[PDB]
Amino acid sequence: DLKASSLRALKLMDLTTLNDDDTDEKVIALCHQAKTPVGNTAAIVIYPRFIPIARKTLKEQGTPEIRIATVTNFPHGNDDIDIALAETRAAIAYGADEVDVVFPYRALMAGNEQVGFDLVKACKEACAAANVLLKVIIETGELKDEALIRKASEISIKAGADFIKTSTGKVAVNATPESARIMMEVIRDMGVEKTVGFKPAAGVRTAEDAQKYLAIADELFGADWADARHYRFGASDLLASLLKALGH
Repeated sequence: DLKASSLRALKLMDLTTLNDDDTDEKVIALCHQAKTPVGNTAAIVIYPRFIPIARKTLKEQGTPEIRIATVTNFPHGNDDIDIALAETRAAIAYGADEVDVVFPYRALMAGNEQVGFDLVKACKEACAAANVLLKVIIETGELKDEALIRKASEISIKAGADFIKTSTGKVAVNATPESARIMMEVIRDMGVEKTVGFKPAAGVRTAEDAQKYLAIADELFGADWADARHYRFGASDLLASLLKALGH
């Protein structure tokens, strides 16, 4: 089953490079990696400044259907909506297909439930007006407590998140199977599985990991639920493991 799981995970991957030393050449190489011998990843994830050259690279290699995702309010998740919205508008103008925005998780931990709602909603409004999907990163490894993880997921969903995403990859603790279960249970309990996807990020490293995460989705929503609109692997390291499991 591991081989079948690995191809499924590959076709759901948000193949990521988000490094301080990123260059145009590193992003072009990433676009080439996204076109694998066994099929294409769902998307790439890059800083907003690399969207235009990534678009041309994906087009010229014959994979314009690989989506371009990016990050905003990132990685800090500050509570300044004007800044988060301006970055989101810039990402749209660069050409993003998808924006992964960081939820203001420290403000929620400090007792501000409203700002996360208002921030997600403002960014969702800009994205939806551009036919851009909005993922919300809640930073589970900083929230830590299950109740806060549920609360942040719930606020994000009510404010219009198209995906909820565990982590930035820029803190020590990122996706865990337990954090994934909690957030997917929020999707389940709210009844929003048709409109809200799930994205574990930065914690999924091996083909075995990816199978475990997809098993949670299959168990909660049925094996047909986890398609590209409802599940992605945010990963900068996993692709080589999945290709190894597939004999490539």
